[PDB]
Amino acid sequence: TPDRLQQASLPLLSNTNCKKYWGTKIKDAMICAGASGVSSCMGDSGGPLVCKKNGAWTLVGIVSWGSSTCSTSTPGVYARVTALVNWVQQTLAAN
Amino acid sequence: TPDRLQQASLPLLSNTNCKKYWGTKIKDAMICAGASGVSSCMGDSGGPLVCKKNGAWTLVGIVSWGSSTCSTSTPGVYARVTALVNWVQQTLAAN
Amino acid sequence: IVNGEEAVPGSWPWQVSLQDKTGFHFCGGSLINENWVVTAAHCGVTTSDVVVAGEFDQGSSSEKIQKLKIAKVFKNSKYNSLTINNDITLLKLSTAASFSQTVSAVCLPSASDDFAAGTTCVTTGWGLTRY
Amino acid sequence: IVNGEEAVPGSWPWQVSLQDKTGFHFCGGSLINENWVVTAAHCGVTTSDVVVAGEFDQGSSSEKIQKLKIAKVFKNSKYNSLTINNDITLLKLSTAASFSQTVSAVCLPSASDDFAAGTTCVTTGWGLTRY
Amino acid sequence: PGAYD
Amino acid sequence: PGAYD
Amino acid sequence: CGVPAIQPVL
Amino acid sequence: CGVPAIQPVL
Ligand SMILES: CCCCCC
Ligand SMILES: CCCCCC
Ligand SMILES: CCCCCC
Ligand SMILES: CCCCCC
Ligand SMILES: CCCCCC
Ligand SMILES: CCCCCC
Ligand SMILES: CCCCCC
Ligand SMILES: CCCCCC
Ligand SMILES: CCCCCC
Ligand SMILES: CCCCCC
Ligand SMILES: CCCCCC
Ligand SMILES: CCCCCC
Ligand SMILES: CCCCCC
Ligand SMILES: CCCCCC
Repeated sequence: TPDRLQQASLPLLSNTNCKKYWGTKIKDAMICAGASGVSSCMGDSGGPLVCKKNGAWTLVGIVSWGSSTCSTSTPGVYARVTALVNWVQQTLAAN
Repeated sequence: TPDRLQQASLPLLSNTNCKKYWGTKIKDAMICAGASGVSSCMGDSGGPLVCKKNGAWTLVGIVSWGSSTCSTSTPGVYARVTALVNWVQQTLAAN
Repeated sequence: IVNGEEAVPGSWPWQVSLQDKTGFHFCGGSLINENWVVTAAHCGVTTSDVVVAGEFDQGSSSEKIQKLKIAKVFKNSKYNSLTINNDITLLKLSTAASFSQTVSAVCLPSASDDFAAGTTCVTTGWGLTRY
Repeated sequence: IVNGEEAVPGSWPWQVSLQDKTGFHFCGGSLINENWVVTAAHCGVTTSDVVVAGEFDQGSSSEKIQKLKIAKVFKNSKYNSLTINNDITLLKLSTAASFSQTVSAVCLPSASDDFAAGTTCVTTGWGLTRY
Repeated sequence: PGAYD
Repeated sequence: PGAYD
Repeated sequence: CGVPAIQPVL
Repeated sequence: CGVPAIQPVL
């Protein structure tokens, strides 16, 4: 694990395209990114995948799983925040 | 996931032999078993791997990880209880 | 367990079922005494999860199972999530389990106990029977 | 992150570090407000774990980091550990984070927001730089 | 590999 | 695969 | 411990 | 939210 915070920009993929790498493990609550010569790896889990929308950085994905050797030509799998945000709203409001 | 509790007997392997399948991921706090035409799988995690010693069933391993498709010819990896039991003793005594 | 076989109901009385609040079985665990269950740290248990004991068939409603609540989760401080090393967590039940014919403890080994390669042991649980 | 690059200190103010009691970083997480951090449910967080904010270099002792304690862990009840689906957990800090130049929130999307394939986003964290 | 789990 | 993590 | 009242059959 | 006071450089 490196001491100072790392960063990397990477492209989003469609689930269909991601299916070509990961088959049926990719669910609608998952969102892929990478396979671009860069890759999230062990220790990153739980971190953010943000995209800029209207000037602001928006949480689009949560580092989840992917290649066991973190290969940069295979796409990492993140939790798709859009499909989970309603649950987040309900939880904040109730607690 | 099957509704009724399943069971399977399987042999223990040495870490060295297990290294042949899993290389460096196998640590001293891990203990292998299987590769015998049987295999633990997703959902089993946390369960027991017990061996009979002096008439009594003894917790030797905790279902941990292994083949992603639960192949029966590759060994499953369990947490080696002997290396963790002292911690268990300390925790029970203190709480 | 792939290639396993159905066990005799209650013949592994320490085996417990870890289920989240939706009634979903996500991990197994073993009772070491009436207030303590041992499971994998990677199972990521929380206090809202429930420990089920005395269960054989998950689909049966006629079983005298014990739905125990978790008072505190004790994740081994040595647990390495990057390597999944030292994968053990202790759960302290707020509701002490009542032991019986179908609910009891597994024995813990001495740190010095040797378990030889070749030795036939056994494993249980309600995990996938085929991937 | 493999093939990443070092970020500008404090340029991703919502990024937090999840560390167990031994001071070990095991997962990242994002601050969504001063009392809530979002992380992966598989990280298996517990109340003994600590949330670190305002950190850039883990090896530095001269940083004004904020070591926040976790009041309660909120594992999404839809989280499927067999498939790692719906991998999200909310942590409620007992100690409200103080926002500043290096500590602030990321924006959450509307459930309807579309993020097109091809779009360049970014990811951060202190995970392995090479396996 | 894969976590069991 | 492998959990990230 | 380790002695079930209902014996396992393998 | 989403607007750091210290701008990221990529
Ligand atoms: C860091 C992204 C560009 C590709 C480097 C191998
Ligand atoms: C159940 C163990 C024997 C091997 C079956 C394929
Ligand atoms: C416990 C496994 C049931 C049979 C799978 C071949
Ligand atoms: C899941 C419970 C099995 C029976 C022994 C506690
Ligand atoms: C060394 C990183 C943990 C193991 C990932 C396969
Ligand atoms: C046949 C497997 C039994 C494991 C102990 C519950
Ligand atoms: C964040 C990765 C550092 C450089 C690895 C090639
Ligand atoms: C781990 C803390 C990074 C700085 C922003 C909270
Ligand atoms: C369908 C079981 C979960 C995924 C294991 C690769
Ligand atoms: C370049 C990655 C930034 C992710 C948001 C913290
Ligand atoms: C909290 C569950 C972690 C991942 C288990 C597959
Ligand atoms: C509690 C951690 C689960 C496994 C993460 C690699
Ligand atoms: C704790 C009650 C049973 C003791 C013998 C296994
Ligand atoms: C919540 C303080 C900062 C608001 C603009 C990002």
